[PDB]
Amino acid sequence: SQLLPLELVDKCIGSRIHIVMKSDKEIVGTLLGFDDFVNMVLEDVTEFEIRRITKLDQILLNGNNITMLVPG
Amino acid sequence: DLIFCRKQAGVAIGRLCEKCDGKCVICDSYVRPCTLVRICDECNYGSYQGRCVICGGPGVSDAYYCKECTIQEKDRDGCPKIVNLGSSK
Amino acid sequence: ERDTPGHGSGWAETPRTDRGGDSIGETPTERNRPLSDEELDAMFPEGYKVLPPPAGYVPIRTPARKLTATPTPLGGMTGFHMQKSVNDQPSGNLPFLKPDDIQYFDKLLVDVDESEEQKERKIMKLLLKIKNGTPPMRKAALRQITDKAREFGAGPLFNQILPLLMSPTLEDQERHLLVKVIDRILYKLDDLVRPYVHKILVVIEPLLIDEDYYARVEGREIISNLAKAAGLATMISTMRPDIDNMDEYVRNTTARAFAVVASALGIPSLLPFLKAVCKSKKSWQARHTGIKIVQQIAILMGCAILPHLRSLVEIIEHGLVDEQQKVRTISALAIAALAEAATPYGIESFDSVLKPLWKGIRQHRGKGLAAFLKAIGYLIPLMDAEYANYYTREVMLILIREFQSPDEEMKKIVLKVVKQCCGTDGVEANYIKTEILPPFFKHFWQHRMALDRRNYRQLVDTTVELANKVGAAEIISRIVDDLKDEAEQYRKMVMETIEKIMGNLGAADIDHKLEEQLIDGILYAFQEQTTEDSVMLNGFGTVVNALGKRVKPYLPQICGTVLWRLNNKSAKVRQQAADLISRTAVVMKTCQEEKLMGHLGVVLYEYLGEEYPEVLGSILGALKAIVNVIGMHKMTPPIKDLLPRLTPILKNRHEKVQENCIDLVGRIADRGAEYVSAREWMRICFELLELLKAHKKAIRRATVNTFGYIAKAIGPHDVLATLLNNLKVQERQNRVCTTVAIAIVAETCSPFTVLPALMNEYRVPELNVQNGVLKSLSFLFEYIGEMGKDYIYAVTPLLEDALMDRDLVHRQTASAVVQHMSLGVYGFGCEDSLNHLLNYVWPNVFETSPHVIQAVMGALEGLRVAIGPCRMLQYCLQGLFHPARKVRDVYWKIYNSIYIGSQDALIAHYPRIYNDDKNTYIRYELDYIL
Amino acid sequence: QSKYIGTGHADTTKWEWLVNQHRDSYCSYMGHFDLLNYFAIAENESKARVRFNLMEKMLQPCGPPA
Amino acid sequence: RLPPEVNRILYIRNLPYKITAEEMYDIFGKYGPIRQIRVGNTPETRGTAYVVYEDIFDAKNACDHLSGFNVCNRYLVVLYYNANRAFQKMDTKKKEEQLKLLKEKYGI
Amino acid sequence: LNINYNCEICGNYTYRGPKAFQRHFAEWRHAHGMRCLGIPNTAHFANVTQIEDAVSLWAKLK
Amino acid sequence: CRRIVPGQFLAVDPKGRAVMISAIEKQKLVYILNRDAAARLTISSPLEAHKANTLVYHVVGVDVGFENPMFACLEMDYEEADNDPTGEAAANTQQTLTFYELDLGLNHVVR
RNA sequence: CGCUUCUCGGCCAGUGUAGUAUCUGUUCUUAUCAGUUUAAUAUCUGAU
Repeated sequence: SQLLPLELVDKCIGSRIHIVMKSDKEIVGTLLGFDDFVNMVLEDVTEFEIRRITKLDQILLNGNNITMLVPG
Repeated sequence: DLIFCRKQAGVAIGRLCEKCDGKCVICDSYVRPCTLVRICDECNYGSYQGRCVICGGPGVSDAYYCKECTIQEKDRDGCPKIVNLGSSK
Repeated sequence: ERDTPGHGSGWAETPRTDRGGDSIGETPTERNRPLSDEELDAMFPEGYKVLPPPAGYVPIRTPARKLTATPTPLGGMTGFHMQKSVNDQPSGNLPFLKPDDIQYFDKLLVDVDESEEQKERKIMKLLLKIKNGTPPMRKAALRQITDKAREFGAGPLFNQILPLLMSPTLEDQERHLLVKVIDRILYKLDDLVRPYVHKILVVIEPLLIDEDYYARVEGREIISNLAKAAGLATMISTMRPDIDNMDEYVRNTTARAFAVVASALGIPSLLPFLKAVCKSKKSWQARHTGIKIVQQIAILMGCAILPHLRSLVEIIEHGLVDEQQKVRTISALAIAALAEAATPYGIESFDSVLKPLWKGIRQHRGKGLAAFLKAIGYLIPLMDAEYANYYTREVMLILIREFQSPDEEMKKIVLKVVKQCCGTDGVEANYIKTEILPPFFKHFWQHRMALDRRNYRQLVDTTVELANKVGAAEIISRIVDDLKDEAEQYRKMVMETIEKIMGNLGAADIDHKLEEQLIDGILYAFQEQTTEDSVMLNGFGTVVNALGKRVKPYLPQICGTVLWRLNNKSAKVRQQAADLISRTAVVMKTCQEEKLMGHLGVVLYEYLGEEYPEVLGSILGALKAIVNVIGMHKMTPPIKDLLPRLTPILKNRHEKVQENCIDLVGRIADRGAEYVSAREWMRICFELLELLKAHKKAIRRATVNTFGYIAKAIGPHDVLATLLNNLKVQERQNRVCTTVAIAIVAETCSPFTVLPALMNEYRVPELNVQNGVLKSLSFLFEYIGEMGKDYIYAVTPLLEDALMDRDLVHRQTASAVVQHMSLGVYGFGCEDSLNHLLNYVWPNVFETSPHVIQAVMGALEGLRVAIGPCRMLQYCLQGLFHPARKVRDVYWKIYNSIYIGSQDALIAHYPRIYNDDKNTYIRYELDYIL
Repeated sequence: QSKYIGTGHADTTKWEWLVNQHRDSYCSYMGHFDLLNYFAIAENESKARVRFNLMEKMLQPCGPPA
Repeated sequence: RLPPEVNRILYIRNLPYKITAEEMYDIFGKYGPIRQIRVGNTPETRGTAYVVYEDIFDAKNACDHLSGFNVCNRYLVVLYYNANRAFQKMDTKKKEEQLKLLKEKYGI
Repeated sequence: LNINYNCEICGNYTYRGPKAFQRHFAEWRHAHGMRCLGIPNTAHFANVTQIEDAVSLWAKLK
Repeated sequence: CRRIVPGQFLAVDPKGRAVMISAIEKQKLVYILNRDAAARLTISSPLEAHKANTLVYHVVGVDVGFENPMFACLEMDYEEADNDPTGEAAANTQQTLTFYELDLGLNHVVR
């Protein structure tokens, strides 16, 4: 019955996601994929300080500084 | 409700859809195709160009007759273009 | 009563004149219209008293209105008080009574016997068992009424239906059924229906003019069945007065009626009537109708109008010049429809029509104008491109000036025209390129259009034909840029258009740069699909298979998307991309991009664990087509891996799976089939066996053919031994497919092996498997043909046993065996036995049981060709004149079937027959001796 | 069946059945060249006068109905 | 603001076989003037009655409130009567006199 | 049954039932009136009542 | 050899356009001919002359240069001859010459 | 997720259209003649 978090990340693949660093930074783009360490592949990602950059292509975002993941 | 038109047998090659595709028309059967289908453009015309000789879809192939109906010589009667109870065309 | 009827019409409109005039001078000064006791004895049926309660009672009633306002404003309110019952009201039915329907079935709120007619009405509520209830009830009740046709007679029936086929709240399912009753009883009653005929159409004709496609076709069916069923002069004498009936609706429909009755009884029967109508000088409204009639005749009878064409037209010309407009309008319209059934024929019959038409074209404003086009356009194909040449050159102008109208009736018309005008052999290329195109693409290609249905199609067509002439790159060049316009239906349109064009014209014309714009396009479209639709997909496939090795630089971008899409985007879109591979297999091959074949092979291979059916299906499909390009022994998931990997899927229940799977398994177990160790197969067998629960034909189809393929791989005995065990519980002919295995199997090694197993297995006491083996022989001989010249003997005694009764079914199926044998052997000389069997067949001749009989007819027909007539006829002599009816019925039906074929042979075999007083029955010729 | 001539039914009269097979005898005799020549030889005429005669006897044979 | 099917007629049921035109006329009398009434007096139609008013909206108010209304120990089935159907037991004839009459007096 | 009816071709005869009429049609005397009238027997003429109409029907036959 | 199926008598036009074929009785069909695109002979679809209970003695192509073509069916009806209990219609029938007329434009064939 | 213990396993009540078959229950072997009907019955139709 338990909902595993990695399963929650898995289903948001190909969706839009907000990724919230432990700092005051945020990235929103399409979630292409992730690994066990929760490193993350984003596509066409907006970078924010809470608009820094419009990324075009694929970003590997180091799971190290990730704090929160938000589908949508 | 469903029976032959049996109008005269022209030179127009028969046309069958996906569904009907294997069937020797009168013997209902897949067996031993040999010889070829003819119907009247009266039966076969226009929207019926390449239309199914049964169901009303587009023809992807050409019905072959069985041999069974062959030696019983039925293939030579009026054109087997089935008319349903409603206006065939 | 007919004369009476029309009298009642002239009445009706005289009345509407009185009232309408009364508010014409009243305006110089409906359902609520007050009523008379004769009028009031006109509605409610028989069997009710009118009342009086009191002249004081009916005085308060008389006081009611005046005191409805008066006592509407006065004192009242109502007060309940806080404080051995009985009387359970009896409602409902086995199929049950809706609340509303009480009004019809009310008399099933009474419970009695001993009333006689009323016992027939009260027994005809069998309907309700038609209208509502369970399916089986509907069935059985339905026949029970059919055989009760003659008996109750129409009158009571239609008296008791037409209310329901009129029901304000009648269900669509209920509609269609109650139609079924009207047909079915109309297979019977013939002379009977006469007084009812109009009293039928009035319900039906609305149905004939029906939005639903299947509705209409039913309607037509029964209006023939009636009209032919009744008499011609019945139909006519019936249906005049609806011609001038005020409502345009009833005319309109009334026409389509006459269309049908005319398809029934032929035009020329009916002509002098029509031709009368269009010369009716009383009023036009008729003529508007009569002409319409011509039309719907045109549409229905269609290609067959041809012979009386000239007459029909000879009606309709006298319209075009008329003073009233519509009559012009509709008229011409008909000419159109005619020609459209005329196609390239009867040109000069239309002949005397033109010269007005052309002139008429000039002077017009409005719907009529474009109508005349609708005609001319459908003419031009019928002319001589010298005469047609001239006349064409005149039209293409007005056509030009008229692209632009807001009218949609218009744009349809002028459109279809261009198809024809510039749809011509005798028209010059550049000219189109200049004058027409730029308008064309301008005003037409717009978002108004494609949202609508017809216009969508008609458009596509037209543009296509402008391609077939001016070339390809011209068109496609101008509409490429719109794949990237947003809204779908539009895109869909450009897409399919192109698809056709590079269908017909061929890719070969297209330049380069434009082409980049294609593939960039055809992806950009393909990447965004609202639904999954065949359109973009096919349209693509054709694109590629046309471009051939011009395509090659573009793959990486394709297959790149193919994968990317393939994954994510969540599964709905997956199957699409899958198919996309399905169709482009061939292109990935011959160009020899093998890294691609590594990619596909293996990565598809992974998905085969995908749980959604509608993906996995398309997945396999892709696999199949992948196999048809790269051979077995080069398969990158080398079969050993694969084929088992499939094997467990076969449970999958869901459809598309079972299809593509068994398909796949088939290809591979046909072609490679060595790659996989036997054991695996026999697992496959024991898994196949219950694929024979398939609701669908195609599955079982390829299923069987596979069963064979493996049966080759292994060898027979087992696989039939195994089939012998299978299909025990198949319902009503479901198992047969197993038998079909026994057959195909029995070919694919020498059946000459297998029989003894089979034959012996008819010993088993279990009845239905017995008959099973009989059919096995049936399909068996059907599939072997010549070879039967041997094992015939083997079966013959068995056919003797089975053919002798246990039950019908034995005789039926067995007899079928006789058939296919009897053809197959033909003329190798094994008759003797077949004669012998003929005996044990013969008595079966007599029965009502439809399957047994049409079986036997099967038998004796074939047997004729095997034995020859002369022997047959020697069974059929005595029968002809046998006193009884029963026998003569049949022996005649046989002797016919003998007779039609081989009539040429007989002569020899009529026996000598002694000549009587008035006549000579001895044919003296044959005895002339040199 | 009906529009295919020579069709019978159980009401078929003696006379009609026999006249049928007469006629068909004939269109055979016109047919099979030899058989014809046979007749010609026996009863000495032309081929023609044969065929002609036959095509007289076509409607008649047996004589009037009953 | 009305459904087209309903008509100045109502089929009316669940009646006793004793029951009175006096009761009837009174009760129904609320909504508006009675065109007239019929009562099934016959072996089958004993138990039911038809009611017709000088206006529909009369009847509308009727089927509105009288819906399932009570009499004695019974709830009256209250329905808008169908039409067309079996009437043609009569014929439409008897224009001639009348329409000559409007033809005459008013001259119109 | 016991309902008044009449066949015109047979002696303007009276029949008391509608089921009776089909039996009368498949009958000796009814076929004698037809065939001796020149209107040949069996199943095309079944619905006959008056002598006149089946004469034009038989002209349609031959 | 049938009574009703063509191939017995055979006739054909001067201009070769169309060819008529006939049994002895009841059936007369017609095949139209035109040379193909390359002037190689393409055969039309058939037609029908059907007329009931009619004996065709002999048929012959007719001459009309570039017209709707004609044919001569020598005929006789026997239908009179059956329904004459007497044996008068046996005599006193005369064989009926009829010219049928192909008509291209309309494409049927009319007595 | 790793380790230990125990259990098991593998290898060397669908649906729709048309149609027939087969049990049981209920009614009649019962007066004459005239028609319909049947191969002949039967059956159906009237009155004493």
